[PDB]
Amino acid sequence: ARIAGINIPDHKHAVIALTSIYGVGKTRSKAILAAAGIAEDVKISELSEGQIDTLRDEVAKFVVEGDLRREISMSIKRLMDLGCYRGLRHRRGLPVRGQRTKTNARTRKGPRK
Amino acid sequence: RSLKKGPFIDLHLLKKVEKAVESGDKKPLRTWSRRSTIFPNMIGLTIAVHNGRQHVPVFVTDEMVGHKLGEFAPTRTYR
Amino acid sequence: AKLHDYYKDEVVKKLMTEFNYNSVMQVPRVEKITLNMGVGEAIADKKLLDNAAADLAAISGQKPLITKARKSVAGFKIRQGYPIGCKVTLRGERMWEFFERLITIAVPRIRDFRGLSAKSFDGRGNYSMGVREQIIFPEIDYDKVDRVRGLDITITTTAKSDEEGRALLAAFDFPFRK
RNA sequence: ACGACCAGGGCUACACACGUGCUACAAUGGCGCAUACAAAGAGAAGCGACCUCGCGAGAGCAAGCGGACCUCAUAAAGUGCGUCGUAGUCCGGAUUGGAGUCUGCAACUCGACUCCAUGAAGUCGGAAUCGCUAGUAAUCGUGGAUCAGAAUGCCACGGUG
RNA sequence: GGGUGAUUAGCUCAGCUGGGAGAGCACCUCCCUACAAGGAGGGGGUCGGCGGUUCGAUCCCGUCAUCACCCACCA
RNA sequence: UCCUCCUAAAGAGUAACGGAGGAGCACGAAGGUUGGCUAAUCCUGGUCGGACAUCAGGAGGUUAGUGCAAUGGCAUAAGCC
Repeated sequence: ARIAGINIPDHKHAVIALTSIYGVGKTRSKAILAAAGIAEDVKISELSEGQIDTLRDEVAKFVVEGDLRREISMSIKRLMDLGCYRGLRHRRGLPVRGQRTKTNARTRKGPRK
Repeated sequence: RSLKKGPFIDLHLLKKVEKAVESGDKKPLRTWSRRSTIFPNMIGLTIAVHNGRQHVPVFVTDEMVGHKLGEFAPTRTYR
Repeated sequence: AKLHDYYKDEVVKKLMTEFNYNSVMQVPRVEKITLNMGVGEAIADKKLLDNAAADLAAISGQKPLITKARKSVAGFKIRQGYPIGCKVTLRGERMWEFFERLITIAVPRIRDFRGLSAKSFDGRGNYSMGVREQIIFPEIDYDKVDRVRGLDITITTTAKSDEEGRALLAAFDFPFRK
């Protein structure tokens, strides 16, 4: 467990093994392999055969975790006190692309009793 | 989302933008349109927007260009 | 080992140019680094402390020993010197041994940061660096990440003011900025 | 005047649940590649071929057709190889950031289309409930209307059965 | 004036060698059909206030606030 | 019944239903010892996070502790190891 990053899956497909850890997109998770000659097939579970111990800096040399969060939060850097639409909708946990709040809202605040 | 290389401002506003630094003497531009955007060429001008109840002055700086008057006189409240 | 050798030649031995002394022996020195790792949700049994200290001793050069409590901690049944955590305090060569592993090889869990402040204060010049976890060192196989465990760091020095300790802050490669 | 001319709002605002439509939780599966067997209909500021460009949406050169002409448009399930094998999964993508496309006097709010990067739920379902008697129930494909620009709702026709 | 005992889910109340809270009945949402009823699913605690003993106190100790009850006791 | 201060007179006992509070059991350890060791409280600063909360540095000092209420020795520690 926790061999590709912060996420717990034991046995995972190699072309998406760097997903769900805040540092790699779906196509990048396959492109990062072919720049190093790494295999694009068969699921991985350990640090064998150079299949992922070769990818530690190639992920970290870009925006990752809080640095990625800060970059996708550039949208509101002029709205960190000014509430105009996106401002207030980020200063509290709120929708920014429309929400039909009278249904389909559990996911915004917490699960039903 | 495609707006580039020049501001989308009407000719009735261009008659004002040429003489906008007189806004220590001249009173705010009374506007009813809210779909309208703020641009760098407009900096120095004073503007007042109808909030659907009254006209209110809106404070403009070069930091907030590319936003709409409906973001300062808010559309369908909501919080 | 190179960073303690840099401390023996490149740090404060010319400080008389900037700070007033009656002897060149007054220039500031590092005394200790105390450290801390918190037992968290295991406090009511804490027989795992021997097994948690053994993995702090996997990046530290010291032999593990267990922190005794002070003034008790909450209502968790803590009495007198009850074993409650780990410090495994660093002195001498062991201080810079650790600061040649910290953010040199132990890296895969660091947070977004680029430089800690130099103009920070306490009244003596005793600096701190926020890390929250033991941030993991890479092995040939791991199979080592489940919870990683905590880390806290504040140095102790012979300095008498925050700007005198700012000259002793030169003793490390950790990102600090003026 | 509550008019309707004009610049503009709201009718896609949620203190909470259900109905409708729908997809996954799959292995009697899904994806890519190949390939068998279609009906029906719409189509002159339309459908737009070949060909070019644009990761693509779309744009350009430009044939024919006004009806059995030429175009939308090689129908998809089905079959065959590979591959997954309880893994909160190649699955599934709410949330969401950027960059392009398109209509329009104007699209952020309350539009569509495309390409990236980021990513939660879903491992099975309570008291209960519904539809068909045969090419029917099952279940995947394909059109039509409205219309500057945009339907998953409405109507309509095939495949296996 | 003197005294006994309590204060925890809306209400009834559990939980004292001193170990970070639980049931019944309501209620709330849903199912059945429209409420009564029947069924199913779900919920959150100023566990009186301030001091003292203690590692830890609603829980042991003091003292005030409150309630219900007892009582105003010889000639 | 035992046990403690003040009142209680610079020898000494000491009244009051005077001012005020406890014990009625524990501890193989806190017992024996050679050696080694040295707070409280207030303040500054905290972390993924707090109903409670880390280890340092600054002030300070027979102000912590001693199985238990109460007082006083106490580092030669009689305090803990």
